[PDB]
Amino acid sequence: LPSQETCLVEDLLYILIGVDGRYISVQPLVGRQSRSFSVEQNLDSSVKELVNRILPVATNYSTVTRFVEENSSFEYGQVNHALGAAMRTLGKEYMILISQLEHLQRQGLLSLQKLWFYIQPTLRTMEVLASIATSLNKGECFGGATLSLLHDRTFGYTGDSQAQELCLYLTKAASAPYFDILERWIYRGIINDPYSEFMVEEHWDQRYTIVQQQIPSFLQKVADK
Amino acid sequence: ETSLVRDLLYVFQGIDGKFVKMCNSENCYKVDGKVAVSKSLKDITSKLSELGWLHNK
Repeated sequence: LPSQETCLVEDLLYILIGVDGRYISVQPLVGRQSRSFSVEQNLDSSVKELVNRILPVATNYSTVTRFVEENSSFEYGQVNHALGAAMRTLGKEYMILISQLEHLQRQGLLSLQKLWFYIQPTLRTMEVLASIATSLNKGECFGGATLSLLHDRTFGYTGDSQAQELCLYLTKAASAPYFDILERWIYRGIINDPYSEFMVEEHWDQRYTIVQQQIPSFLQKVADK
Repeated sequence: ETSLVRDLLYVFQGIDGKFVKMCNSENCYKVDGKVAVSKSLKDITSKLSELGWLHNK
């Protein structure tokens, strides 16, 4: 068993990276970014169930990171692209812990339990990122409509400090593009629309007519202002 | 000896290891199925059992 547990630690370690392993095969049946994970039958059925609940973690890693590269490839100037950059640099912090414990894998004695503790914080990081990504697939918003959705997630994710800190940072990384498009409209009146990020479209006419499609992080009173 | 050391790990991490305790509303402390072994195998599983209920909760 303990040699069988350690190769199920190493095969799972490749699953969290995003590549398909040897004893655990990955297959997407659905248009959603989450792919299904199948563990093979083992000589002991206990560890097969214990590895089975760590497979929802790479379910959430494969959820948000496919979204931010699809957002990046099908090129937009939108705030949804800058949203994916805040999620990509958080992926640098996720991939760097996995390589550090692999230095302890050449001295390999690490457990199914020492690994299980580090994955419950990093299922937390990935489940919030997956549940933002799952809301963005059902939503199809852009511009200020994305800004007001991320402003609502600063309200709801309060009570957990570190889920609040990323939902703050995701809102702040979506607003610094948007309020720069605000300020570039204030100093000259340069209205540029790659995919109509800002609300106000160019019209004698006096027809700037905010839009009901988008709204800032605040209510319509600052949009009228 | 050492297989019982490995067996308590998989229940510490989650659901059961080398043998199958499962019966979470029927608890029999673990299955070992051995009577020729010492009767202290009957009590080392009692300490093994009060932690797995707090793991699944």
